Amino acid sequence: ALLRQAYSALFRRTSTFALTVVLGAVLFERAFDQGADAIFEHLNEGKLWKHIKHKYEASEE
Amino acid sequence: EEEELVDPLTTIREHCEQTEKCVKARERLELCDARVSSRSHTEEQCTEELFDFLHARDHCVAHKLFNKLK
Amino acid sequence: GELELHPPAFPWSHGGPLSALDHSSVRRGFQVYKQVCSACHSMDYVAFRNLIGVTHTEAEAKALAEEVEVQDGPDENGELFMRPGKISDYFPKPYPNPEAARAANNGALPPDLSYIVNARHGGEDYVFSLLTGYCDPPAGVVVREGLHYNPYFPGQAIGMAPPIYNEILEYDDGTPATMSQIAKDVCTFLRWAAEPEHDQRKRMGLKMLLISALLTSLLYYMKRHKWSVLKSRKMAYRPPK
Amino acid sequence: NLIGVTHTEAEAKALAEEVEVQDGPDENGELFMRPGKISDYFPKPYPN
Amino acid sequence: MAPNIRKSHPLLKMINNSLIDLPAPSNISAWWNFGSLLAVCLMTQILTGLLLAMHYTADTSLAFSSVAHTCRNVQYGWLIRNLHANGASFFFICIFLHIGRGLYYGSYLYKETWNTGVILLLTLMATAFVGYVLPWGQMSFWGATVITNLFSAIPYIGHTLVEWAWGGFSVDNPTLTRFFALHFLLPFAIAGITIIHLTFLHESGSNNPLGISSDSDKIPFHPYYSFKDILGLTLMLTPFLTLALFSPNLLGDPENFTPANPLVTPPHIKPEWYFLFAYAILRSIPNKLGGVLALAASVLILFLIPFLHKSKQRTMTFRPLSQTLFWLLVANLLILTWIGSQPVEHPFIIIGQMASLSYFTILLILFPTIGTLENKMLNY
Amino acid sequence: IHFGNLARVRHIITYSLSPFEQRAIPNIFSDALPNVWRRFSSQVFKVAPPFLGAYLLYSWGTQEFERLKRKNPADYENDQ
Amino acid sequence: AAKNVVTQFISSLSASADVLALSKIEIKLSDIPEGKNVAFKWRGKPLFVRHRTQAEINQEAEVDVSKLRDPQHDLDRVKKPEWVILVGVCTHLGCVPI
Amino acid sequence: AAKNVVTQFISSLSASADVLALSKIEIKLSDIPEGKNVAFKWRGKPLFVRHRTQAEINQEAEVDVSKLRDPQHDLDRVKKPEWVILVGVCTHLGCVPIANSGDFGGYYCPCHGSHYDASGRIRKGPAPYNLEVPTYQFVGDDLVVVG
Ligand code: HEC
Ligand code: HEM
Ligand code: HEM
Ligand SMILES: CCCCCCCCO[C@@H]1O[C@H](CO)[C@@H](O)[C@H](O)[C@H]1O
Ligand code: FES
Ligand code: FES
Repeated sequence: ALLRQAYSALFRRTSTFALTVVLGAVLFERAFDQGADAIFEHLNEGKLWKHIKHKYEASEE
Repeated sequence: EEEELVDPLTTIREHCEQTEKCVKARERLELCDARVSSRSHTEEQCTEELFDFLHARDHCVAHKLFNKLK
Repeated sequence: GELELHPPAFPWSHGGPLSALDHSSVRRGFQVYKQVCSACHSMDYVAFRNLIGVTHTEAEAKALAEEVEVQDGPDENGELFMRPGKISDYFPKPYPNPEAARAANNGALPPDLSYIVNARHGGEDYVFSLLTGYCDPPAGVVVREGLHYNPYFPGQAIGMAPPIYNEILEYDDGTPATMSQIAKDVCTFLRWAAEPEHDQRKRMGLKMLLISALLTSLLYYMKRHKWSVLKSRKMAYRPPK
Repeated sequence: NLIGVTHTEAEAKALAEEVEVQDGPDENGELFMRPGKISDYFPKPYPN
Repeated sequence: MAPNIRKSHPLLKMINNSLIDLPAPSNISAWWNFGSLLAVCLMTQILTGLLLAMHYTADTSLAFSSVAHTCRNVQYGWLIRNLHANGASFFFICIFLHIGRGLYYGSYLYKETWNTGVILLLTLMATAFVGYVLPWGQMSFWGATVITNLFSAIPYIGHTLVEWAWGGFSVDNPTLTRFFALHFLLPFAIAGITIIHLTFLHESGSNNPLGISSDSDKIPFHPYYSFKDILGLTLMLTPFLTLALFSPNLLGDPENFTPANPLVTPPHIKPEWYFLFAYAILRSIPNKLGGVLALAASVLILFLIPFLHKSKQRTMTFRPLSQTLFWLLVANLLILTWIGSQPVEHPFIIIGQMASLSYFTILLILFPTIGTLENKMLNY
Repeated sequence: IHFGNLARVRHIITYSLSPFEQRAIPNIFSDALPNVWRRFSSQVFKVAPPFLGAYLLYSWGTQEFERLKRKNPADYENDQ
Repeated sequence: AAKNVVTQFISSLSASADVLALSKIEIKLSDIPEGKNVAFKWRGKPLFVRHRTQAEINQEAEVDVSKLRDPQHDLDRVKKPEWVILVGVCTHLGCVPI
Repeated sequence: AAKNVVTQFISSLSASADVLALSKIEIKLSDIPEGKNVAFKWRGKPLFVRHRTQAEINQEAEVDVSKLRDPQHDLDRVKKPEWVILVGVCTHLGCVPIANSGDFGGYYCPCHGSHYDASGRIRKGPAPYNLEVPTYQFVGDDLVVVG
């Protein structure tokens, strides 16, 4: 039971609660950003420089 | 064709002008124009009618024009 | 008040709250401006470097700026002088001062286009309508010598002669330069010049909502959780009656 | 600044007219010369 | 000295007696969330404001572009600029609800808390007014020219007082500078006065929707309201951000993207939305002088509310008559706002005067009257 | 010191449970919503009216303004 | 002391020397011949000083005072028939006339 | 959220776009004639890029000046041969040296004397240190990017 476990190892001791919030944040950032950036780009296929860059990035003159 | 340059604009403009409200407006405009041109002392102008027309035509164009542009 | 015609709403590729600018269309637009408008229209707030990573390569940009001569100085003798542009320079002004500009356009003053789509009600939808929309005046209306009729411009008599016509230039990307294509691309470019943050701003809005929805829900539960103690609380009146 | 300190309003008006200043632009956007007013500041000897 | 430090410490004691152990009624609603928001709102303006001030230049020849250069070159300059600009509206939106709440629940009966309140409003207005001139755009300049010139109607000392304020003969550089000065200053005075506001407030404690003594049921501010307010903070903050980020200029006049130009009067010079309602009452009275006074009164009227309370009850919770009258008045303000946005022509001109009349009638005559009538219907 | 000098209260018992022995948002359909509706009903006829009565005035005033911008053919019927 | 320090500080806000210096302008009529209008810079806005001939002053008398939007005869304006001084700003929306 | 908003606001104080745009200048080595010294503007102050001919890494690199006033060892903080890049600013009272004259054929600061050799080292003069040597890079010989 995670809730039970979580409570025991993470939420019971104020010191560990804090540690969880931090490491939790660090991982949440990394994943929330990547995900949103991902969503934003798919929603805009072929419009971003990231997409058309290749045409002039070592393919002209 | 087999190769000439056409602006999708003028094409979709023609197509929209044959639409009910455009026609109805286009009509009232011709009349206005006609009676304003046939007179020599009238204050009248046909802006209003011209607009009602352009407004109706253009609203129509917008709905389609960008479909044909890159 | 007075009569005016309002432009329609074109479905710009960047109208969606979550939809960005089509940088390809913007890249074209830059050309349209560079090769047509820049002839009378100043764009004081944009610099060649601004293009880098948006529509052109650092290299293309370096080139595009060297195509222009700018005025630097003074030198050792206190004189002014010319030099080939750097990406740090801003798009060249077409006239020394407004007085000179009016002078070459029949007393009319072509406004700087840096914030035009935000300086006019309708932005692109308006600018686009205006460009393509020139036509002959209706009955009873006479446009004075020097102006051109445009029903979209207030007063309908505009000092700007239709600036774009089919094949007036050639998109080097191989795009059919029909007049409307031009107006469309350039309008798209004007949006960008007016606010480069466009895409980043919207990408942030996305993040803001997601977090917002998540954070709100959480704090609602927390708020409710604490309050529960009161919400369900029960009382009674027990006098020794 | 001289008026009421070392010279009379009149002398001052004169002392400034002895100089040509650069005003403008005009109707055509050009610069041009004109005789000084008491509102002008002592002429610079060099452009820069 | 004492057991726990939260009460003994000369400072924690303060933080405690007003944010932790402070007695709050148990039944206050969402309408009470506006105090904290106004507070947060303030701390936020000052923060974004400073950040923008560290890049601004107060000079007719550089203001407009300093602001532009900020949005264009300063990392997140564009974001800060937006947040600050839209923040001002969020501010007023909030203050208008705060006031409303006060009116509908007879909070004004706490005279001193209320009177300082009116002072906060007046101050916030001056602040937001001068703030708007700083970007030196068409509307900035022109609005400043029309609004400040209004005083010229005041007899004998009129013109003098204006040319003094302007620092010259017309809104020019000497004005832009002293306004930037004022704009930087006032916010801090707001903060100070807010302390007084809450100080008087604490003498009596909060009021509550039922309008009856809540001593029989008070609760510690924390966690109840600390939590409730943090919730109300995110609930409003969402629309604020949604706007500020998706539709940035939804509320701003496009005319302000044009550098101020003294040789081109815009077609319709009008102040920011949150002022329209009064701009409207201004044009209702044809007569430069009367209209000014009417304006002044439109806001100064708030100082009389306490003396126009005739009901034997505090809130309107149990006064249905007063309730429609209250919502009428609100609607009335909405219309006034609307009129302010339209030109000065028929049918607007007349609707204007009508709404302006109903405004003062409702606050000066109807409200206290319907109030008395309500007492008789209760057999009081 | 505000907690202790508030009121003279006698004979009122109250009962409450820890936040952990109970649900945060309980009886949403059996109690919650029914009341949301209840509250909504009790007010509509007090608020809504003047707001609707506002809208109208707005619509009229708007439409009329536009109407007065339109031309009345009865000014040019005899302009041969 | 107080009165002075306050007076001093208070006046530190009214028009500075450089501004009063542009407060009023003196134009030499000798520079303006009849039949020709001349414009000078006064308070950032164009100042019109025209030398009207005894001829235009007459076309001025044939002006129907009750057939104007702003009812005023040459009487209610100029001080010397041959001299007309106006603020080169259109009354409509801030433009400079021709 | 907090981390981001703070990061954003915090960075709103560091160098803006227009400033980073003048941060570094790129000089083309393959267009500089031998012996002749050229100056460019970098960060509002003169930047000296001289092409050493044949009697520079010799006549002013073999000089036997026992006790120096500044521990100048060309292998400490320098690099390329026929290339010397210096900040055209004297370390006395912030004046700009000259390339034409020079008691030591190097540079001469007309403010108080300060004579600098061909490698840009104080010889005869009141200036303490030697003309500063800025950060740089060579990821492309025919091109150098100072800054
Ligand atoms: C020959 C110079 C010239 C060219 C080239 C030109 N313009 Fe203009 N433009 C003007 C003039 C003149 C005005 C001012 C009209 C007025 O205010 O009466 C103007 C005004 C404008 C306005 C609208 C002004 C308003 O008040 O709404 C826009 C927008 C505009 N031009 C867009 C463009 C664009 C985009 C291009 C290139 C496709 C372009 N112009 C090319 C001269 C030019
Ligand atoms: C800088 C602006 C202001 C700030 C930050 C501020 C803040 C607060 C705060 C924190 C509260 C306590 C919580 C609440 O009931 O909302 C409060 C209460 C109150 N405020 Fe304000 N206020 C401001 C403006 C005003 C104005 C304009 C008025 C009215 C003219 C006013 C009238 C009141 C009154 C009467 C109370 C009592 C609330 C009750 O009925 O219990 N406030 N204010
Ligand atoms: C009381 C809170 C404040 C309010 C209600 C407020 C309001 C405004 C308004 C309405 C503007 C015009 C925004 C625009 O449309 O461009 C503005 C601009 C500005 N404000 Fe504030 N402001 C406040 C506080 C501050 C403070 C404390 C500072 C910093 C000391 C500040 C500095 C500025 C600056 C520098 C600008 C000019 C840049 C710009 O226009 O974006 N503001 N403010
Ligand atoms: C209610 C709290 C809302 C805060 C949401 C944080 C989102 C802001 O996050 C921003 O997203 C941009 C897009 O990739 C990045 O370029 C910025 O560096 C980042 O700070
Ligand atoms: S005619 Fe409109 S400003 Fe002169
Ligand atoms: S600054 Fe160079 S010798 Fe003094």
